[PDB]
Amino acid sequence: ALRLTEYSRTLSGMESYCVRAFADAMEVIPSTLAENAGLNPISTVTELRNRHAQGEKTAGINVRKGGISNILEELVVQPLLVSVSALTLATETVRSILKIDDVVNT
Amino acid sequence: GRKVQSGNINAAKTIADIIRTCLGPKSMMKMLLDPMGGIVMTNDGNAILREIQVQHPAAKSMIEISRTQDEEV
Amino acid sequence: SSQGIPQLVSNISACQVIAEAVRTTLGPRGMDKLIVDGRGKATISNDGATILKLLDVVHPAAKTLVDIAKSQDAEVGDGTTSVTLLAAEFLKQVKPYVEEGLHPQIIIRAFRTATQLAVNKIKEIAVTVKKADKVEQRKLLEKCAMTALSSKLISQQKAFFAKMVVDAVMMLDDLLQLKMIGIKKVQGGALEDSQLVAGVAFKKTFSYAGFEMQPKKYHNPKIALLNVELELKAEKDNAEIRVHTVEDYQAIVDAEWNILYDKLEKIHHSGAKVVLSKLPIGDVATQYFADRDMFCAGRVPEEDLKRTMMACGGSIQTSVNALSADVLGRCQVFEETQIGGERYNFFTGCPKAKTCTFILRGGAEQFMEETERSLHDAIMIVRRAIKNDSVVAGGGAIEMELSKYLRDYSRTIPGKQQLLIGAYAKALEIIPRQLCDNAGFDATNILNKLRARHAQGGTWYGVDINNEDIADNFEAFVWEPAMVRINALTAASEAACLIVSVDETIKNP
Amino acid sequence: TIRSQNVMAAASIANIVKSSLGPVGLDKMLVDDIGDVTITNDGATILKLLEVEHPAAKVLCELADLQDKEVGDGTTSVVIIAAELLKNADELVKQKIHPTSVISGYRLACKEAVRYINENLIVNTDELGRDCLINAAKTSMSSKIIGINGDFFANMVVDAVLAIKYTDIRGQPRYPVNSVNILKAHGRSQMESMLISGYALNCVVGSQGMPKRIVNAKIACLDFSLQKTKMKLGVQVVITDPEKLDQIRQRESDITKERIQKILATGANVILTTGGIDDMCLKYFVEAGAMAVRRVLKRDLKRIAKASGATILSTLANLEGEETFEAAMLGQAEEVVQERICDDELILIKNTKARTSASIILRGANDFMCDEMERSLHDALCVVKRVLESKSVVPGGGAVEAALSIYLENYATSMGSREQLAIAEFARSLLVIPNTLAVNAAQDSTDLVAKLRAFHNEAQVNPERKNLKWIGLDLSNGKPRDNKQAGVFEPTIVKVKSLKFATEAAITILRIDDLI
Amino acid sequence: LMGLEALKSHIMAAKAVANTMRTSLGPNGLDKMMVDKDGDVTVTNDGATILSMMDVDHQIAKLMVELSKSQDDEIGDGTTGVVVLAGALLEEAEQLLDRGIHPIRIADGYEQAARVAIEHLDKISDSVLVDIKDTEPLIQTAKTTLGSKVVNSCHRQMAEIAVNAVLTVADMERRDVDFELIKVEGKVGG
Amino acid sequence: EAVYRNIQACKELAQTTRTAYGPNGMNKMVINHLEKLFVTNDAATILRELEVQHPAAKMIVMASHMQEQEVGDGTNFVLVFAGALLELAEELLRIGLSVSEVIEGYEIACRKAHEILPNLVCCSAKNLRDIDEVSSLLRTSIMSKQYGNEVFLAKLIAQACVSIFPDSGHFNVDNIRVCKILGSGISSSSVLHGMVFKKETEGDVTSVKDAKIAVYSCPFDGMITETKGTVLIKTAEELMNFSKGEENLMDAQVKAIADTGANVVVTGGKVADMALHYANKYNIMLVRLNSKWDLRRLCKTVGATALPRLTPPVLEEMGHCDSVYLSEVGDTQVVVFKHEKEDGAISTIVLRGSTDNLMDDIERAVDDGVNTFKVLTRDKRLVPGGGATEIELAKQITSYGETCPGLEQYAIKKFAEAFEAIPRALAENSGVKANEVISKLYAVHQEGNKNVGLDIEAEVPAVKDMLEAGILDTYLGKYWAIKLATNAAVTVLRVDQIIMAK
Ligand SMILES: Nc1ncnc2c1ncn2[C@@H]1O[C@H](COP(=O)(O)OP(=O)(O)O)[C@@H](O)[C@H]1O
Repeated sequence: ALRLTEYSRTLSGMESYCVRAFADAMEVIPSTLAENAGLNPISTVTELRNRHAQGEKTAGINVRKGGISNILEELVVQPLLVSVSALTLATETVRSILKIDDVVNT
Repeated sequence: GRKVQSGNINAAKTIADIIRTCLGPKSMMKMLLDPMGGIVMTNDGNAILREIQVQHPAAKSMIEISRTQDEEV
Repeated sequence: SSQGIPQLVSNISACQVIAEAVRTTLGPRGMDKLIVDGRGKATISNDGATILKLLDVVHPAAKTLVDIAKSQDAEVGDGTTSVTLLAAEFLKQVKPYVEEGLHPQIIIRAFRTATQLAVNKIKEIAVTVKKADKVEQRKLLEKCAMTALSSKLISQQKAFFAKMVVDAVMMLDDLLQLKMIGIKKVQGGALEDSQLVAGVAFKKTFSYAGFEMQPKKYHNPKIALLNVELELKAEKDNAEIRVHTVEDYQAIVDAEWNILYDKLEKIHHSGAKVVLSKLPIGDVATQYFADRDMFCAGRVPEEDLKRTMMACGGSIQTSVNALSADVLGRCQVFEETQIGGERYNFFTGCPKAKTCTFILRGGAEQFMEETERSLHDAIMIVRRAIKNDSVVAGGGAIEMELSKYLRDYSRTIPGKQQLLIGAYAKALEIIPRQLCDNAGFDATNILNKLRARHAQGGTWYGVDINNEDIADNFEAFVWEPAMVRINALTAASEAACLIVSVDETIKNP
Repeated sequence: TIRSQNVMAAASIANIVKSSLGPVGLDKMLVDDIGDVTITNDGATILKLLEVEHPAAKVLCELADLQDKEVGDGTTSVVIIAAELLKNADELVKQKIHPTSVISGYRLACKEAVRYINENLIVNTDELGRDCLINAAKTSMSSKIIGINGDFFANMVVDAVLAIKYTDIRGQPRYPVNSVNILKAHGRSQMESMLISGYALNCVVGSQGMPKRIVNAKIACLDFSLQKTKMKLGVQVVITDPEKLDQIRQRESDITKERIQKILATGANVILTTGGIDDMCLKYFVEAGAMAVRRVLKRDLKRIAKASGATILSTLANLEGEETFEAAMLGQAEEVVQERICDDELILIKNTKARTSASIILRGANDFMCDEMERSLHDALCVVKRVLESKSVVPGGGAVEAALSIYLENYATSMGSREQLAIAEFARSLLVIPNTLAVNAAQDSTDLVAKLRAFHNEAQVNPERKNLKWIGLDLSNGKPRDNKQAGVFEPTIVKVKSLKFATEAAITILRIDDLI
Repeated sequence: LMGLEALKSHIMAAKAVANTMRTSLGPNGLDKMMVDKDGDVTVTNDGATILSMMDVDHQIAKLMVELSKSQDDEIGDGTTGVVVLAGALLEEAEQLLDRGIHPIRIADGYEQAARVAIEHLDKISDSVLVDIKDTEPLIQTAKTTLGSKVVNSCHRQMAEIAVNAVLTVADMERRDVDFELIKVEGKVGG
Repeated sequence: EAVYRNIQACKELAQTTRTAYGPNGMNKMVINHLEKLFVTNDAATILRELEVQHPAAKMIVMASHMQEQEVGDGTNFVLVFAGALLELAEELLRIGLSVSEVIEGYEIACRKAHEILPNLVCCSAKNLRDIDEVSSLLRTSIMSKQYGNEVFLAKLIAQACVSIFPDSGHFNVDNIRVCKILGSGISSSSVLHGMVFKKETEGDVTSVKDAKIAVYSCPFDGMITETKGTVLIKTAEELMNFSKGEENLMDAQVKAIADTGANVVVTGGKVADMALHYANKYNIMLVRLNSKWDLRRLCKTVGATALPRLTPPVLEEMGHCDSVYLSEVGDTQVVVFKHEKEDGAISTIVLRGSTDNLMDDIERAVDDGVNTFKVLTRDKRLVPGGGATEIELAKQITSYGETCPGLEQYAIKKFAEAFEAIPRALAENSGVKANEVISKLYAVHQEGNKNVGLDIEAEVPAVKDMLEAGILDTYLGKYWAIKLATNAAVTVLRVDQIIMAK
């Protein structure tokens, strides 16, 4: 969300504003992971954004606790393919959904 | 003093008020109005209890414990 | 909702309704209120007492609540909203208990006992941090004030307001004073130029002449005050009888202005130099003063008028004549100077010493329209630091100390009163809770931090108003005086017990 | 109203089961169907029978039943504690506390509470009960005191349970309550009662032509019954023989001379035999000395088999006596006395081997009060047995739920995270057990819970008063009592699991968000 | 009535002001027509004139129009810009409150945003050459700024007269002047 | 039917009045036709505002007023006890007993109570001197209305009454007036001989000897009957001329009309401050900001009478006094008129407090205390209160009911239970459940202690002896309270229908 907001800032056309909206949309999942932890979502998501805007490019919410502790060790890790597949499939689905004007019956 | 004990007491009072007049040598007659159209006469309380309708569960339990009483003696 | 429990529930609900209109106002950086009622006119204020005065409390419980709350007068600190909210939250925390059939008098006893123990605890733990002999107390008064306004940008001007507030400490040395706290709004220029002047200062001057033609270094001017207009005679007066005396059309007002000239000669040989009035004065009169070694300072609001009359020890006149007496005082020096974009007036010293003021530049509205409330409160802070012996950590720190002490002492009491004392101690938590909520960052987390930081270690921890997390409010000099907080807590307890102890409200039509 | 719809259903179930939590609780009329009126005051039965209609109540009752199937009977404690936890958790959520923070709070609170109970609130049976079981039985008697009696019955039951101590594997010597040979007796001075080591039978009186009037070395058991008649197994009449139809019994009687020789070789001089054996058949063994005792019944048979190891079917399989008798069904003991006591010639098998059972003669004037004291003493035996189960016990009467409330309240402020407010709210929630036990008494809950909690705080803050750890409400009264020097006890395992399952229920039903 | 929903109602009133000031800012802004109870009709692009008699519909709009009116001498052109910018601030503030942020925290976030805005804005552009003496680039400024909106055609004279009038009075008060000494006398007929 | 309706109305009246009974009574909001709002726990005021439109309620309320005007304490006892009578009579009528039987039984039970209660008394008031002892005697009455701060008011009332109670065995009800000047601290109150006023126009007291008083609500003339002189406010210079004129007339007053009894003029209307200065020069004082009742009190206590409009003073309305002097009690100027029994028989106290509501609370406390002193002076025997006397009467009446065969016994037993209702009223107000405390009180009281009652201080329902505890009522107070309470109950029960007439 941070880097892609920067990219949308560098981008032109309505596509730039839409890519910024892409980043603002994607920041829901860390927010809702916080909202399923004890931490309030807004402070957690802004703290994570500040951390990633100050180096420390891997920080998030773990399972062993609720606070922001993902520097090392207790950090939860996944192969990127799951995340990039989530992005690709969700983007194709939203492409299809907005690609629709009407649903017709045969 | 919750409402359930009040309902228990009210059902007991209704059934006892029905039965009271059946006590003593000078006991009253009672009217049994079977919705088929006939009438059953009775002098004593056991006969009216054996067929009185008690839709309230408190009065129904009162009838069951009356059955428990009358089966013994 | 007739007698006993239902009526008490209705009364405490009305107390909650009137509290929610003031609970948001609590705090130094309080989220303020807008009141439309009274003539259909808007007003904005961040004071609980103000919003309670302008709002009308129709309901009896709210009526007596606000009466007893404002009876503490909250002149020193923002105590009206604190008392109101403590009372209301006592009622809130005892609502389920009185609802479940708890007799409303043992609860009165519980409140009285808990309040007595809380007062004893505060007086036992309040620190008498005021050494009388050492004069350099300024080096902590300045810190206390600058931390009371630590939220705004303070690069170096913090020292200027610090010197202002401490020299105003020795300037309001004698007694509790009310004019002293107002600061004159100035527009334009940088914020560097901020200096003390004694007496009073006056608002925007009109385009009247004599700005410097009559030198503005009036030495020992006798002061004049006015309540009757001197006006132009542009309106026509009819005199049509014959055309032989065309000058008679104006002789009727020539007589009136000759009478006024006699009055002005009376003022002139009475020694009065500068004339103050509530109402605009005609231009011709302004030039009469300019020629005749005297000056016009009219159309000024009455607050400056009472300020100046108690500066001079005199009284109002309600007349233009009969001014040849000691009805007014004698200031040492009058000066009028072009400061920034507007010409202002000064009376340094005056005859008595309970009158002074300060000049505030900065060329903006934000920080100084804030000032009219914030530095109001901040020099009030320093006045509590000077004139109240003992202080206790504010910002709910003492509220958490009570929420721990009274709660454990409750769990010590054997009788059924102990649960009610525990509810009392829980109700004390609203002040840090609401103060934190009005600061925006979530109240629950800060309250948990305060809970865990008490019961072990230092007690002075409370909410750090400037930051999000917790801090020693005592160390940051964010104090509340011991005696004033005793009075506020006792008033809140009395309000709570007086609300709880009343049955049906009866009225005869 | 997506989570409160679950919390309120659980709270309604708690309100229904609440009025019957303690031994003094009220009766519940439960009718799962029309006309099937049931009146029970034990909340476990109504929970098994109450037809919940809401899935939250479904799952909470399912966890309660799982707890019942696992250990003990604390189902009521589970339900009320869990639902009060739910009500207070929903109050926390209304205060904008996030649900999973409350989840972590209750989880850590349960863990720390279990640790506290295990480390400084359990009292061990190997330390307890040398005299305190007497007063515990007294407290059990307090439910059905029928006069000045009760103190002598307490000594009676304590001496019995010491004597009937069932030495067994795992070092957990508790006895089965039904094993004891309790006996009602009329025409007796009811305020005495004698205890005699060894089990007792429905002894024959008024027909003992058999000379059982003299002490015996060993007893032999027999669940067969030789008979002239087809009332029991082994006797048949289908045989086509005018002689064999009759002398099958005579041949069996002559063969049983071998069996009585076997019992004599094992050590027995009297053999007991179930109902249906002929008295003239008893004469055959009376003449040979190894006399036979009639009228022992199925309960007598099971008591004999389980106590003395007298497994009649261990080697004897057919009704014929030609099979091998040995010690496998002998009434192993030291001696057997048949003294005439209180006009009754009871047969007492002293020092029964492999289980040292005892006999209780419940002296009483009338049938009804004899049955009543039998019920009350059975309850006392069960409560002391339940104390002895876990080998470690905690003070009943809500002392634990109160003491633990103060420790959880103190330990909430020990930690700074958002979970600590849930810790505190759980601490105050757990007092619902003392609150309910007080409501079930005529004394108001507020005052008695206040006194209880103040006593427990005194135990927590004034370390000299460590004996104050275990004052709780009297179950059958409305005052706080020292629940070790006197009073009730409940096993630590059952109540610690009660708290654990209550917390797990309060998590499983609170993590719910919506039904879709 | 109370709390965040009442603040949302205030936000709706602010949007009512902002959406009607939205079409008016800039030289190509859509003018409003001002009608009094006397029935006089006049068209105008000036946001200040539009707000001069814009009557209240819900009170906070009256408060904010009074606030905007109070700076007419210094704010200059763009007072409708002020109103639309504040309306956008409140419109996105509604989204922030939907996200659950307490109002005072978005308020002080906006004040620090204004602080960094001021810091960057001081560094955003260069300075024009001297004012009092040369005045020719100032003539160019006055042309390209003022005569573009609504006047029949931009020409040098009104700007030159205005700048001459100010420079006769600009330098005494340490490069400052007060409009109490300068006024307009409108008199149709030429 | 109408009997049950009247009983229900009186039941709800007694219920809404009961919450204020006892020392720890529950306050209530009062909104009279002046729309002022204040909290009080006094039966007299709460009923005086409460419009009891139901005629039976009005009957009981006016019976309470008659009791109050005859005797001080017990005005709420009458309400609660009549309510108990009516609830138990409703119970008896629901059983089916007729109104005549219950009213006759209540009458005979009241007669038995009046006969046996003089045997119930345990102590009698000693000599009314020794301020400590009379304070201990007022203890119960003073605590009854205000609680938490009680000993100070008892001492205050005791000192005030004894300093004026003459050697003769008589004392007057309209003796103690109250002055309610605001200020911090109740404890700063004090007593002064004679009457005092809160605050008026300034003056230098010259009437400190042979004080006489004039009282005008009319133009400030005060001419003697032998001359004509007046002030007419129409122009300034002649207004000063008149001011001089009536100041000389005041001098003529203090010279000659002093023989009739006028030195200092009481002004109802405000006068110019310069005229106040002239009064200062010529040695005449005056008083201002007094309500019409204040003028009535000052004139009656000197024998004067307020003049509604201009009339030359005559001996018919002259006032006599010994001294008019001044004191700054509570750091505020208050005038005082001192007497030497020429008229005298008056003493006045100053009330101190931060709120007019607390001021009125102190006022009712003072009124009940002085009325208790009234009824103690003429009946020096007085009864142990705090539930003890009501329950001793209840036990005696129960014994009498068991002693009376046949009918009339229902009314006797229910009259005893009406006695029983009083410590129930104490229990509900004191936060203890009524049934447990009343049963424990019977347990400790049927044993013959005879002086046990509801202990308020205990948080748990319990009892203590009120004799040594200092809780004890007046004999005549309870006697007349019960007498008119039973009279009200028997009269209201004797109304089987509510009927309107034109
Ligand atoms: N200290 C006390 N303890 C218990 N009861 C008291 C006490 N003082 C007064 N009372 C009760 O209150 C009665 C008088 O007070 P009350 O009836 O409430 O008001 P009033 O005297 O105006 O009628 C007494 O008759 C007595 O029964």
